[PDB]
Amino acid sequence: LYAAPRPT
Amino acid sequence: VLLLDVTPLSLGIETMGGVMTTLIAKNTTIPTKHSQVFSTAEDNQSAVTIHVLQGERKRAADNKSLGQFNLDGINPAPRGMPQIEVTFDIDADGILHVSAKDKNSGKEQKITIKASSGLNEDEIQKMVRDAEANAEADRKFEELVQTRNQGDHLLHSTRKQVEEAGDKLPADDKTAIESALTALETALKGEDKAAIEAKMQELAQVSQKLMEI
Repeated sequence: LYAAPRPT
Repeated sequence: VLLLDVTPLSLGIETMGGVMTTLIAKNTTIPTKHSQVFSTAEDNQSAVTIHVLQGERKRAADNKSLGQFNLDGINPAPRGMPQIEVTFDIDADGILHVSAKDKNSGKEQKITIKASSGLNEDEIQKMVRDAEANAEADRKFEELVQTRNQGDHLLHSTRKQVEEAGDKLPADDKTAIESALTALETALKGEDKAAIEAKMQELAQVSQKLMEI
């Protein structure tokens, strides 16, 4: 899995 | 050949949950390039941040930060739908070029990182020794984060189903589910993987009617 961090 | 240029540590980006994900492995010859598509974890995310890291540890926070940039304007879409391609390219002079491009919108952003950036010879050796001394711990961290990110999704997708079942969900079922979501949300904040999995299991056991629909 390749997911970016969620919004701050 | 008896010598050549390599990049001395892995290079990659921070991903969900505080993990470093590698795009170029340590000791890869230079020049080199590699791309990987990434997506978003939650619905409607229109802005993302690419934080560039050098090092061998699984916690993003323990690696060397090389820089960062944002990509803005992504059409707000469901989790996992955006396709954002990240390309690392190191040229023959050691200059690292990092780009991110969202395929749907074509929006792109990039940074150039100079070859003298990052860790020196002593810090490179120390990094490899520290990653070997912490190999088990870092593996356990990565497994916790994979469970956490799964559990996070299960909380979201369950609350969405409760909302859309509405009336069709019996009160007693909704009570049980609500209490299991609370417990799961608590376990996700801790660092015991099996506790989180156990809470996912308790939630599934009370969710059966909710997934009849």
